[PDB]
Formats: sequence, structure tokens, C-alpha cells
Amino acid sequence: GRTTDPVRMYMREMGTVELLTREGEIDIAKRIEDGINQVQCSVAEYPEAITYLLEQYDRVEAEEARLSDLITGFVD
Amino acid sequence: LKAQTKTEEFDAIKIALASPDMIRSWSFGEVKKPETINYRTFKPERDGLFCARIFGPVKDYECLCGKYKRLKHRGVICEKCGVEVTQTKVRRERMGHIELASPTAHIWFLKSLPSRIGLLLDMPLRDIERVLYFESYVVIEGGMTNLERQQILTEEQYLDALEEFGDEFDAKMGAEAIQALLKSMDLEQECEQLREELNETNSETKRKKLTKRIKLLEAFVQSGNKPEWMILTVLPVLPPDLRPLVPLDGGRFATSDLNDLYRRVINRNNRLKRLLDLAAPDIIVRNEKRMLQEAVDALLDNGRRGRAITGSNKRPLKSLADMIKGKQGRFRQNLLGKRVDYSGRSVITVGPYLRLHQCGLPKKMALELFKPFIYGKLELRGLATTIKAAKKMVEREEAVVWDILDEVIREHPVLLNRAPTLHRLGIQAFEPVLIEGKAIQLHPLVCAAYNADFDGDQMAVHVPLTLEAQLEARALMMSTNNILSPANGEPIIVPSQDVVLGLYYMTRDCVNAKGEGMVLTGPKEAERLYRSGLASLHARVKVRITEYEKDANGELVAKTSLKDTTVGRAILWMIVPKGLPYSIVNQALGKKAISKMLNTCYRILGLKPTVIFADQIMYTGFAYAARSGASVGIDDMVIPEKKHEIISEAEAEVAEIQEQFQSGLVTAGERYNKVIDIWAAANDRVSKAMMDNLQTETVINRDGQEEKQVSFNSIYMMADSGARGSAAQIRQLAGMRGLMAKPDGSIIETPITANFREGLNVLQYFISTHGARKGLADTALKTANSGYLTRRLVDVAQDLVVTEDDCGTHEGIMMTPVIEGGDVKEPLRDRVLGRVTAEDVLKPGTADILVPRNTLLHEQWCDLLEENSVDAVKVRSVVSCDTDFGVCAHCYGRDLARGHIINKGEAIGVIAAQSIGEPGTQLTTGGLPRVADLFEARRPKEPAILAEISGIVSFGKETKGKRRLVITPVDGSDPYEEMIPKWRQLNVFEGERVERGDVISDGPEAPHDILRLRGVHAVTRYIVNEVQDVYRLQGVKINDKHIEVIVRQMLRKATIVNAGSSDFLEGEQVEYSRVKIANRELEANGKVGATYSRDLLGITKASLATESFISAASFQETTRVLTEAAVAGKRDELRGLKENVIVGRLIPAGTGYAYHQDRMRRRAAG
Amino acid sequence: GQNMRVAFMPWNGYNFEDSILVSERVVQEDRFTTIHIQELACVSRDTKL
Amino acid sequence: PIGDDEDSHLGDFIEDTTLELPLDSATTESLRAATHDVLAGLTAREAKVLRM
Amino acid sequence: HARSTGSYSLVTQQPLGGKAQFGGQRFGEMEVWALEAYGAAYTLQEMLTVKSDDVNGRTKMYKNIVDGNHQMEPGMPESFNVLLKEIRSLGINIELEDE
Amino acid sequence: ARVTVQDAVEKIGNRFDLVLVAARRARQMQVGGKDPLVPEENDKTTVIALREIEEGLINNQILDVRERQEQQEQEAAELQAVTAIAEGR
Ligand SMILES: [Mg+2]
Ligand SMILES: [Zn+2]
Ligand SMILES: [Zn+2]
Repeated sequence: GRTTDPVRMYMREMGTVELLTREGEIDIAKRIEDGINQVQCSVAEYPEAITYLLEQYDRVEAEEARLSDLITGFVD
Repeated sequence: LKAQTKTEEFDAIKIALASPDMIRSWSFGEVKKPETINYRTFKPERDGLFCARIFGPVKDYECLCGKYKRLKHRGVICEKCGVEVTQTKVRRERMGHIELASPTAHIWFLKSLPSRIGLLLDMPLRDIERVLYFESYVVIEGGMTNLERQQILTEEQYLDALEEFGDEFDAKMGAEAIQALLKSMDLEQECEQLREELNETNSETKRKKLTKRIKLLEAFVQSGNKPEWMILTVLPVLPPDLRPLVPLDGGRFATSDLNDLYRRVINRNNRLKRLLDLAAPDIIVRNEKRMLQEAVDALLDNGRRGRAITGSNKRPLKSLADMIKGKQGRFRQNLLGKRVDYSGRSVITVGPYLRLHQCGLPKKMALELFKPFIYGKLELRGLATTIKAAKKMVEREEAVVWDILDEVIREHPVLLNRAPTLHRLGIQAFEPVLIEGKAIQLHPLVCAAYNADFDGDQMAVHVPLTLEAQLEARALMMSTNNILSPANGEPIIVPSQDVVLGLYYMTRDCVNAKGEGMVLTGPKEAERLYRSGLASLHARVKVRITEYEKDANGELVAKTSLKDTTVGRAILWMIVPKGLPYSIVNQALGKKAISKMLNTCYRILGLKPTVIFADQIMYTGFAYAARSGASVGIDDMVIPEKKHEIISEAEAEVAEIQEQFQSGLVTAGERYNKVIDIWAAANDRVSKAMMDNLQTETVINRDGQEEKQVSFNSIYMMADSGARGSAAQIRQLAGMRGLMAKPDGSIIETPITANFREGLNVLQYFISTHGARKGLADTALKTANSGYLTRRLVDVAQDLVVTEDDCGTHEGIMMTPVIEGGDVKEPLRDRVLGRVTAEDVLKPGTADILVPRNTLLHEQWCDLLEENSVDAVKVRSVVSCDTDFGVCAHCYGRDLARGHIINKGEAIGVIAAQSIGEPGTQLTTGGLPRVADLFEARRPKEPAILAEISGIVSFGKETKGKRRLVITPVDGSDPYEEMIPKWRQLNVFEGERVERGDVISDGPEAPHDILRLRGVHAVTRYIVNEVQDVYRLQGVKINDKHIEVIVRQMLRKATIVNAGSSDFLEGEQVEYSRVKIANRELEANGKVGATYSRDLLGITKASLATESFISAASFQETTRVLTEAAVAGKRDELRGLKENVIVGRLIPAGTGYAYHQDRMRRRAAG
Repeated sequence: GQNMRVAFMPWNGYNFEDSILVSERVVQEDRFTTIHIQELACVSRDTKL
Repeated sequence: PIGDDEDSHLGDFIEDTTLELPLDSATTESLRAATHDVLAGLTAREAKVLRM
Repeated sequence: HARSTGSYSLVTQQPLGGKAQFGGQRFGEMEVWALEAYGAAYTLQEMLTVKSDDVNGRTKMYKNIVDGNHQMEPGMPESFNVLLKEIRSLGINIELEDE
Repeated sequence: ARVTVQDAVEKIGNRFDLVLVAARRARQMQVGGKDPLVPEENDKTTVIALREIEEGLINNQILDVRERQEQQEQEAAELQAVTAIAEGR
């Protein structure tokens, strides 16, 4: 059953998984978008998450940090 | 008193499993990176396999960064990069570690034949491996639901069972699983339960395994090892200098293979930590865990899974297991050998001018060897300002240094050694004599001991350095101090070839010669008569001689007389010292006689006179052989005149039988035997023709017409004296040579008719060639077999050493002359010589004790026994010795190069093994393999069977493949019934009584049987007599002693029958056991004392058991021994030879016996 | 090699086993003398120093 | 592995060049005695100044 | 060939010719046995400790040899010392007990 | 030169303890603590010691005794020096 030689117990273990249909990729990716956006929105609903960002920008213009360490930019 | 903390001189050693915290204790840092060195500046990349911070400074007393360069700052840890500046040597010492992500099995405990993790858990190997590879789930602490604790499940099964029971059930997989199993395991509870289960059920199958396993478990508990440690949480890294990156020429680098492995391990480890921090899917992190397992395994012991290969090179990489094991079978660098300073070697030459106590040592060699002494002696006398100047001087080879060298050489011995060292005489100490030349000069009489020809063999010299080494070499290894083979009391200093031809030619007599019949005052004017050319060397003459007999009390009596002797014998007599009678030199002086002269001289006058005697014998033998003008011509080899006629008649017989085969009166095979027989008879006739003609044909006239005596022909004198040549080889020279045999072994019926004096033609030579090649092959093979055999022998003996003085047991074996089938294949006197008497012995009449209880029987005692008719003496032996863990000197015997009783502390096991081994090259079921079979106690192919018990026997049942034999003891119960296959022809009488150990069939018998049904003395007697049959059939002299000590080592272990202290069936030391039952017979339990049964273990088997594990790791399979010892937490106390040899301290024998003893008593005491 | 006058006879044990005892006439005539030709090398390398 | 197929392997022939030879070590030991005696020669203050 | 004190192997400190100044003779198992039959312990010890394998022993020796004092202060052979690490490099703990 | 040691072996039985005792005495000579008990022939301390064994004027008994005496011989000197260490109290 197992010849050992871990290349095999891998090759056989992954070979069970079925290849995705072209649509399945988009189903899964959509699911990804769903999950993430859920955590993002959950972050937006936290008051301290706002106030903290504000304080951090009060620190940015005070030269205690840089614009690159807070935002990667906005939309734009 | 405060005992101590830091460095002492340690005793014993301990081995066990390693805790993660322990591995951390060793570790001075965690190597976090696969990087080695920076690639331009070659400095170590910090925290990497090669590191300054963790391990040590690159150069002596210098910080890596370069800040603190001074030899002052030492305990300082640098602020920049912490490195304590200390010698670079500490990079050869400090260990390290790696914290693995997932747990890992230690491949030694997984794959060792009795898999440790496996049988500790009572879990099969393949299952465990199936678990480690994530190929299935295994339960841990199943609680009460549906499931066994050790039970294995599949994916779907685990899912279903989990759905049924969420909690109160547990299952894992992978390494973490097995580790959790081992950790959860409670050994004590298992102990209780197993004791109970052992008690309840009666089946052999059940309680055998039950008891074995419980013993295993409790041993593991007592060890101090906790099972978890078989799974590695932390992996130690070996010090960098033990796996160096050191640079080479051309700027190229070279590094150990452990770096590739360690690198791989670190890589996959870090990548696994990364894959954990990246939240990878299971299928990935699992592959990574497996790969890490493989990497670690490959690092520790490579080859038990995949045998990984090194970068760009096909050849598999050497792992730590391979580092320990070494190669050339089992060799640990104290075994195969070790290079040694103060040594040398070169081609060897003769040097007859030498006294037997010295040897020629080449000048330059002496200079280079003694160079440090010379340096010190040069500036001690003040010839050189400083040591530097001394070097400059000896390098310049200034005139004054040679004298200083003559100073440091004088009383300073040197050790000389040859290539095939077998017996202890392979190394001998000599007094150096400065010689101009590049060749080593070695005393002729020693050539026999070294088996050293002059055909270009080389000898190696070693300079004894310390004072103790000089005095050891002089009082032990010294040439003059060994005159006698340790195997048998006979002299090894016996004159070899030229010398014996000299003494033989000297004392011999022809019929008529110059000075025949005249008379002389003494040896002086005899020699004067000879040197002046007036009288011939050999002539029958009466001369007055003065001999001596010490036969008074310690005192030399004088007696004079007119002896009938020759001129040569008279001359030679001048040499013979003191108390020897003239009788010894008045014979023809053959090799045997010339040897017995020496022997008697030694057993009478003592050592020194014998030494100088042998010396003079050599000198005179050489001188007179030289004067003799002995030579060899083509006409010295005389062919029988009747040869051709014998050839013709014997050739007529073959045509007779050929005619009969043509006419069909006789069958082909019968014909074959007939012709072969007639040709063999022919060869016998020609041989016994040429022997008569060669031997007696001198026909010479004294005052009459004719008289005939033994020939003065050169080749005859050479063959007869024993100098060189033999009846067989001489037969090959003159008479025809033999009948050859095809490789098949079917002997050719057309023998070689021609000899070497005549020509051999094409076919004859071609046929001789096979005999030659097979000869060289077989001999060169028997060398190897000899070596292997000796090896097994010292392995089985070794640590056996004379320890106590006298155990004082009356016990011993009955010594009779061997008396085989004819008259006396060996006398009583040889068998009992130098052996101590077990009890007093009797004249035919009694209350007269000739020999009083225990007394060394020397030549005089043995002769006193010989005067009387005594046929029987009981003698103490090494096998019967009451002393435990060694032999008492009183039991052993006297034998040594010295005639005195064996010293206290000499290591006898080794010299016994050697003594048995050295002649092994000279041995031809029978043979050397027969010897091996004997010492291995192998049950033969077609063995006999001995009656289990005395009393009338008869046959029972039928033909099932065994027709059963029913024995009927007189008083006792019958039920003993053995199943004897009936297809083997029997012996035992259906109507007669048979004693236990009688012949119930024919063929050889396994010594196990002889030991059980006959007993210890009987079995030791069988072994010694059979092996001695093998050796003595070849003309090999070996005292029964050595064989008896080997035998003692063979029977060292025995199995218990009764009980009251330890387990029932255990094989164990009879030393331990007997010392326990001797202790149990009183005090303790009043008597609970157990009964054992003596066991027979083969030499290769008995060698397996050794207390010391360091010793076992030498000659056995290292990998297994280390594991098997580590699980038990076995503590090696040394106490033996091999172990102390490995660890590098004084041998607990010989000179060191005073040390180890004084320390042994300090141990286990106040 | 070279042929030479040889005598078979024990001479003062100096021929003891296979050993050979040779006259000064031979070493003087320089006949058994041999010429050896050795090749020695010196390598100029590059070190970081 | 290098020739003979024997246990001779490349790493066996790598010699430690970082070790100091005993022939020199003896001279390092002797130089101390020599300079010590010679430093016993000068005035106690000159000796102290030179040792300093 | 002859050697007094030559170069030494790096991996395990043992006599090795680097100059074509020869490494010493190899003292093997059989030679050791031959030393064992004789009662010579010190010859053996110096053979496998100070004359060869001991990195401390050899120099402490040489100095005594030139000083006119014949002795040895043996220490522990470097082979066994390395082997200890090689064993400890695995999951095995090997220690030296007592005093 | 001592060609054979047999006589010394006669003087002390063991022949190993002979090597030991002779070594000890030999060092008593080599390191310069003491001087020979018998004329030196140019024989090194190695052989001088053995000659001393043969004459029966040197063995384990004698050596142990002498050393035991020398201990007190040093105790005699250092008596006043070490008793001055009463500052220990
Ligand atoms: Mg040969
Ligand atoms: Zn630094
Ligand atoms: Zn005994």
C-alpha cells in the first residue's frame, strides 16, 4: 500500500483531489470575496478601529510615522 | 569533605536516552540558518552551521568582528557579536541544537530490529510507520466507548466514530500521535496487570511472551528513561570542527557530508514553521512534516529509508551512524589501527655478529627517532645553547651529535615488529646498535618467531618513550626474556637452518679420515689437531673429557673419562656450559637433538647460561657451516638406476588392466581404482629406491676393501639434519613427482613420470600449474581464516586474566596419556607437565606421598612420577577454577617463556587465543574448518543420539517419521520417550540395557549432548581432544591449557532450573549464579538455593554477552549495541581490556593490574 | 639485469635466509648502479594575502 | 574516496596547519627562561621598565 | 621511513605526513593484543594515547623528553573524545560518572 | 646493559611489580631527587634501578619506608612555619 519514499505518499494523497471546472474557480473566488468583505465590514463596524486610524493620522502629520505605514493608499 | 564538582579522573561511563532539556543543556545556541560562511570574507554567518557566536572564535583568542584581539581579554563576551574569546579548539567541543516544528521519530528506535517504540507499546512496526506517514489514525487513551487503546482507524472510520463519540474518545496521527501514545503510557499499571495475567492462564505460548515483556518493561522503568524521548522535540548539532569546511589548494573547499544533511534538516524545519504561519492546507504541511522526518532520519542514520545522495555526487552521504560505525567490518580506530609517533620501518637484513639481545638500527633512523631525546641531551651537556640551536645542529648533522646519540641509545630499548603479528612474539624488544646503512639488522635466532624471511619483508620500529615503557620492554618484551613459546614450553630460539647444517656437519662421522683411532688429552688439542690440518673434522677417536653433574645438592660434581667420540664433537664440546653431560654432543646433532640440547640446558642451568649458550651455538654453527663448503650441484641429486624399470613394469600393469577392460573382465571404475593403485605403488617404489640410494650409497674403505655408511652428499645432509628440504621435496627432485588431480578432485591416472632433475614437458607442467595456483590460493585463504579465528578467540576471551592467587579447589580433570588405538599418540608426561596436582598421588604401595597435594610439576617432579609406574594424575585446570570473573594462578599452570609459575595479573585469555591462532596457518570432516566447527559447538550434519537415561530400553509405536523409543529405568519412572526417526539405522539393542550417553546410533555428536548427558569434564575433554587431534595430526604443539580457557569461556553461561531468587529459564553467568547460591546456602534464606543447568555457547555466540557496552560496540554491530544499551540505561564500569583500550587508559592487567586493583578496592568502599 | 659469477655455499651466516652476500668488486664496477629521474614541481599560487 | 577503495577518504589527508609544532613549542618554553635570566641581569628598575 | 613528531590530521588528531615527511607506523588490533599478552600497560597506553591520539599528551610528552624526564600525563585520546560527541549528536546521552 | 632481568625477578616475585618498583626507583634517580645505591657504569637510571633490585637493596618495602621517613623529614622543617598559621583561629 505504502512504498514509503514520501514522494509517493504525497503524489497519491494529492492525486485524490479533483481538478476544478472553469466555473468552480469563479465560485470559489466569489466565496473568497464574500468572506473577506465580511471581515472588512466587521472592521468598519468597530469604533476603536476608526478612532485608532484617526490618532494614527494625527501621528503621521506630526512626523511620528509615514503615509506608507498606515495606508497603501485608498481607492486611488 | 566536599566530594567534587569539576574535573576529576572519572570512573565508568553511562548511556541513556536524552531529554530535550538535556540536549538544550549541551547546546550553546540554536542554529537557525542553513548558511555556512559569508562567501567572500570567509567568516561564519552568525547562527548558522558554522558560527562564531554559538560555537567559537575562528582564530585563537580573537573576536570574530576583530575588536578584542589581545590574549588578555578572555572571559569577555563581545558587545558587537557575542563571542567569548577562547582557543579555536572550543569550536571542536561546544554543541548546538535545533528546535523542530513537528515532533520526529528517532530512526534508531524506530528501525532497530526489535523496534523499541514498537515493542514498548506492544504495537507492530508497520502500523507505527503507517501512522507516522499519515496513512491512518491511531487511538490514544480510548476511554470506554467502542475502541481499543492501540487500535488503528482509517479516514472514514475516524469520522464515523468521532460523529458517534465527540469526547471520551481520542485519536491522532503522525509523529505527535506516537509521542502522545508514549507519554500517556503508564508502565507500572501494565506491570501489575501483566503479573496477574502471567499468574492466571496456563499456556506455554502465553506466559513465555508475558514474562519476556514484563521483564522488558520493568527494566525500562528501572532505567530512568521516559518513552517520550524516543520522539525528538530537539535535535542536537555536532561541533563545526568535527565536520569542517576547511579550504584546499586551488582555493577549493572541502566539507563533511553532515553539513548537507544538517542543512536539509534546518531548511525543511524552517519551511515547516513558515507553512504553519501561512495557514497552509493539510496536504501540504503533512508532506512537509514527512520530509522533515526523512531529513532527520537521513542525518542520524542514512539508508534505513531512502539513502539520500550528496550534492552533485552519486555516492550516498555519510551520516552520524556511519561516523560512529566506521568501516572494514567492525573497526573503531582503536581496532583497525592508529597512527603512532616515534616510529619507523624498513627492509631487514641478517646481522649474525649480533648477540641475541640486540639488533642493527640504521643511523639516520636512530637520529630521527630519538630526535627529541637528542635535543635534550645536547643542551644538557651544554653543546647547544638552546633547543633551536640543537635542531640546527642535528639538522647540520655536526660531528658531535653522533656521540650524544650513542649516549641516548645505550640502555634505551626499541620495539621491533613484523607485518603478520599473531602471537605475542610478533613484537620483541632489542638493544639498538648503530649501523651505517638504511637496512635494519635482526638477530637470526629471532627469525623463527617473526616468521620473517629475508626476501624483502620489512620491520617496523617503535621507540618506547616513558620510563615505564623502557622497563616494560626490557623486563617483558625483551628478546632474551622470551626464549620459550607461550603455547608450549619448547624453545622458540631453536637454531634454524645454516647453523644446524653447521653443527650437523661438525658432529658426524665418516668411516676413515685423518687422525682415525688416535687419542687426545682434551677438546683443546682436538681443535688444535683440526685447525692445523692434521686431523679431519669427523673421525672416530677416543678423547679425554671432563663433564659435570649438578646432581649433588645445588652443587656441580666433576667427573672425567675417555670418551669414544669424534674430533668435531670434541671441538664443539668446548661451548657446552657446566652441568650438561657429554652424552648430548656425542650424537649426530640433528635439528631436534640440537633443540633438546638447548631445552635441557635451560631446565638445568637456568636462563643466562642458556642464552649465551644459544648465542655460541649460532656463532659456531655459522662459522663451521661456512668452513664446511656445503653446496648444491646438479649431480648432488641422484636418480635411481632402477627408476626406468619400475616405470616400465608399473606401465605393464596398466596395459594388463586395460586389456581386461577391453575384454570386459573388469568394470570401468574398478579398472580406474586398479590402475591408480598400480601407479601409486610405482611412485612409492621409486621414492623408496631413490631414498636408499641417496641415503646409504657412500661406499668407502677403511684398511680393508669396503664398508658403507650414511651419505655425505650435500642435499642429503641438508634434508637429514632438518636444516632445509624434506623427503617429499627431495623425492620431487630425483624420483617422479606424485599423481595430480583435476579441480574436481578426480585423481588423474597418468602421473608425472618425469622429475625436476629431468625435464617436465608441456602437459606435465600444465597439470602441475593447477596444483600450484590452488596451493597459493588455499594458503593465502587459510591466512585469512586463521586471523578470523584468532579474532573470535580473543573476542571470547580477552578480559579473562589471572586475578586471585589460589581458589583452592580440589577440583580438576583426570589426566591420562592419550593412548589412541595404537601405542601412545602422546605421553602422560607432556600432558601433566607444568600443571599443578589437584591432590596427592601414590606409589604402588602407599602412605608414601611422592607429590604432595598442590605442587607445580616441573621436569624433576614429572621424572619422579616417571620412575614410578603411575599412569594417572588428577590435575587442576582453568575450566574447573572456583574463582569467579577470572582464573587463579594456582589453577592455571606454570607455562610462560619463563619456567616459573604464572604471575598474578598476566592476561591469559589473550595469550591463549594467540597460542591457538598462530599455528592455524599450518592446518590443512577434519581441518581448520573442523577446528572452527568445534569452537562454534555446531551440531553436525548427521549427528548421533545418546541414551537420555540408563536402563533397559525398547521400541514403540510406528512409522510416523519417528518410531518411538521407550526407556525403562530400574527404580525410577519410565515416561522419558524420545522420537527417533526410523529411516536412520539404529545401534541400540531392543533387548539390552543402555547407560546414559551410550550409542543409540552412529556418527559424530553435538557437544551440547556431551555436556548435558555426560557433563562438564566430559564435554571439555571432548572439545580439547578433538581439536588437539586436528592440530597434532598436523604436528602442531599446543598445550591443553589455552584450549581449556577457551572452553571455560564457552560454558560461561548456564540456564537455571529451580528458583527462589531470580527468574526460571534465564541464561546467565555461572559466576554470578554460583556466587549467589554459595551466598544463599547460608544466611539469606536458610537455603533457597537454585539449581541451574550448564550451557554450551559457541565462541562467536559467547562473545555477544559482555557487561561493558563500549566493548560490545567494538566488535559487534555498533548501531544495535548502542541503542540496546541506551534503552536500559546501561552503565559501563569498564573493568575489561577492550573497553580500557578504547577509552585510552591503563589495561586492567599486567603492569596496570597494580593500578586497576588498587582502584577496584577503593570502589564500592569507604 | 646483469649476469655474474656466483657460488653456492654458506658464508658465515650472512646469506642466512634468502640473503645475498655480494663482493665489493660489484659495487666498485658500478654495474648494478641505477639512474633515477625525478620530477619536482614548484607552484606559484594566489592567496587572499 | 581516493585510491585503493580503502578507508582512505579525502578528509583523512587534510592536515591541521593551525597546530603549532612541538619543536617550536619547546623553544617558546625555553625563550621564557632565557629572557628571564637575562632580565635578572639588569638593575631592578631597568628590569621593571623593560618588562613594562 | 622514520618519524619523531610530524604533522597531524585535522578531523581526528592523528599522525599524518603532509610533507612526504612520513606519518608514523600504524599500530593495529593484533599489535595491541601482542602488547596485551605481555604485561606492558604503559607501553600500550603511551602507544595509543600520548604518542598518537592525545592532543595535550604529545606536547607535554615532548617537553619531558627533552627535559630528561621520562613520564606521561596521558589525558583522554581524541578518537574517543570525538566519538562521545558523535554519540551525543544523536538522541543518546553518554556521560562520564563518579570520580 | 642488562641482558636478562631474571635475577631481579628473583628478588621481587611478581615481575610486573618488578617493572613498577624499578620504574619508581628509576624516577627517584632520573628526576634528580636522589643518587644511585651502586656504581653507575654509564647505565641509564632504567638499568641502575634494576641493578639495585638484583642487589636486594631496593624494593617496595624499602622505598615506602624511605618516603614515609622523608615526609616527617619535611614536617620537621616546616613545623615552625605551619604552626605559625595559628591565625586560622
Ligand atoms: Mg616472505
Ligand atoms: Zn566582536
Ligand atoms: Zn582456580
